Amino acid sequence: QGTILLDLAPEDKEYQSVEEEMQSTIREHRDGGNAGGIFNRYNVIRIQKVVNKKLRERFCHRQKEVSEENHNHHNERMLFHGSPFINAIIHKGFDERHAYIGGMFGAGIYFAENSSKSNQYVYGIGGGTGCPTHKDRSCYICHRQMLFCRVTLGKSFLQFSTIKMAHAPPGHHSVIGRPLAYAEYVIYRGEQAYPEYLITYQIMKPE
Ligand SMILES: [Zn+2]
Repeated sequence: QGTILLDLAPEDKEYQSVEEEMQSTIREHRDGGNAGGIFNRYNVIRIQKVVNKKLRERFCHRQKEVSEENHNHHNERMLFHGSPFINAIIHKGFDERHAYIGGMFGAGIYFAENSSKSNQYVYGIGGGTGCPTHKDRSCYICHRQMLFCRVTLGKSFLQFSTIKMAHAPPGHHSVIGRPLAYAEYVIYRGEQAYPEYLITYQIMKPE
């Protein structure tokens, strides 16, 4: 009835692939490192595949609906996600009723093609107050977690603005904020993402 976490072995292609996506999509942030910390590399502690029958059924069911509405293309992408909700997501799935980033009049679940972007939201908006233990947004000690996710984008609506909506526009299934400094991918239904890989990691302190 629950989630099985399967550990990948570091010598497997699949683990190496996930780390490669993670390490290589790091970019400099306009922050100067304030929200996510100062680093140019991660220390990857563990990578786990999340398996949950119920999460998978909801994802696959929505994926078929999107294909039908999108000339038989679900338009799936692998994308990164960071939020303080990681533990609830791997057990309960993504839930849009948490409007982590939007607000009390905002909506949408955010993903990034750049892992360093997702890492800014691991402790909250603007990096919250940092790690629970040390209250350090730039903690090199505490193990952080993020997700590398299957995301059903369907027909994406592209925008280039400091604006954001509370649903996808007519005909569409996701919203892309284009560079902004980096791209952001927004979906408005939780069943449009599956939390494939759970990455446990530290940011590294430069020498
Ligand atoms: Zn800490």
